[PDB]
Amino acid sequence: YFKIYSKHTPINLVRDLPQGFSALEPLVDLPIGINITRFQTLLALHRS
Amino acid sequence: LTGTGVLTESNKKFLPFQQFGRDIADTTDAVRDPQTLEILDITPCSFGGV
Ligand SMILES: *[C@@H]1O[C@H](CO)[C@@H](O)[C@H](O)[C@H]1NC(C)=O
Ligand SMILES: *[C@@H]1O[C@H](CO)[C@@H](O)[C@H](O)[C@H]1NC(C)=O
Repeated sequence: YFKIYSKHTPINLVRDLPQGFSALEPLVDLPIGINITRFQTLLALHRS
Repeated sequence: LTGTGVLTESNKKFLPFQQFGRDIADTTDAVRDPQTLEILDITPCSFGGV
């Protein structure tokens, strides 16, 4: 099971992670049962 | 979740994922019911020595 936990906290600190506490509630559990050893982030492009 | 006890209304702020919150002795203390998604207390039926 691939579980996802999440939290969205309003911050304004410029660069690093904030100094404080914030708990991440579970969001959805995925009954997938696959072999995972790698992951990759997805981004977007900008053409003007 | 078989068990015997008196059900009441609960003010325990069960977050959406939380359903069947326990106590120290790992026995259920407050359960969120099926078919209604409403939160109830479980305090045991009154007992004591004689
Ligand atoms: C997942 O793949 C790796 C090879 O990259 C292998 O060594 C491992 O046994 C696999 N695990 C499962 C659960 O299939
Ligand atoms: C049936 O159960 C669902 C929760 O799975 C609930 O949202 C719904 O209100 C229930 N309907 C009736 C008629 O009890």
